[PDB]
Amino acid sequence: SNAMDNKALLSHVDINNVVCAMPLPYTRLYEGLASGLKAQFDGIPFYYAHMRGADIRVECLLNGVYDMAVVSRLAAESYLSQNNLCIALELGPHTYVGEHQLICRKGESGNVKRVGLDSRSADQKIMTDVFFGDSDVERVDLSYHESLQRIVKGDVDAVIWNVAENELTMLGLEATPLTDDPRFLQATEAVVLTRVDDYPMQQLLRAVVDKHALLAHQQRVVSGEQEPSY
Repeated sequence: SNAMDNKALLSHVDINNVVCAMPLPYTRLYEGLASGLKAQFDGIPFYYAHMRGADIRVECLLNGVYDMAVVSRLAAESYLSQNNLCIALELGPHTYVGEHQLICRKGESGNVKRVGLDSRSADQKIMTDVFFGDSDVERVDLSYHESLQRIVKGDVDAVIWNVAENELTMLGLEATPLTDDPRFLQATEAVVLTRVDDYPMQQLLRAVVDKHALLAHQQRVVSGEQEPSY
C-alpha cells in the first residue's frame, strides 16, 4: 500500500534504481540509519553503495554517480559553501555517530601544540579547525590509532575523536567533552544530499520518507529489538 503508493511515484520519474552512497556500515547506529532509510523506500529499487570518505561520496554525487549521499550535517553545511548541493533530509542529532571529545595526556589540555588529524575524516578536520581557532597549533597527518599511539609516545599532544573513562586513565590520557559550539553536535546528525537541480530525487525523498518512522526504526535496530536490513 505504502509500497504500492511508492511504486506509483517511480512510474512518473525517469529514475530506475535509486543508489545511495553512505559509509561502511560498521556501527549499529549506521546500520539502523541504513535500515530505517531503505525501509522508507519500500516498492522502489533502492541500494546502498558503501564508500569510505565523505569527500569522495560528495564528489561522486556531484559527478552524477549517485542519486543521493549520506554525510554529517557539519560536513554538509561546508559542502554547500563550496558546491551547488541540496540538504534534502536532516535527521537531527545522534543519528549518525556518537559525540566526540578532546583526548590528550592527563592534565595537559592547556598545553596543546601538536594535533593528530586523519586526512580521510572530513568531520575531524572541520572540528579540529573549529576547536583550535586562531591558535598556533600544528596539524599532523595521523590516523587516531597513530595519534593515540603518538600521544602516548609524547610527540603529538591531542586528537579530537569519538568518546572511555577507564582505558584512557590506564594510558595516562584524558577525554574532554567539546566546548559549546553547535557544530560539534552537527557532526552526530545524519543528512542526505542530492544535486541542487535534481528535483525528481528531492521530491521523491520528500514523498516517501516519514522522518519519525525512519527514526523509530533506527531506534529499534540500535536497541536490538529489530535486525537491520540494508
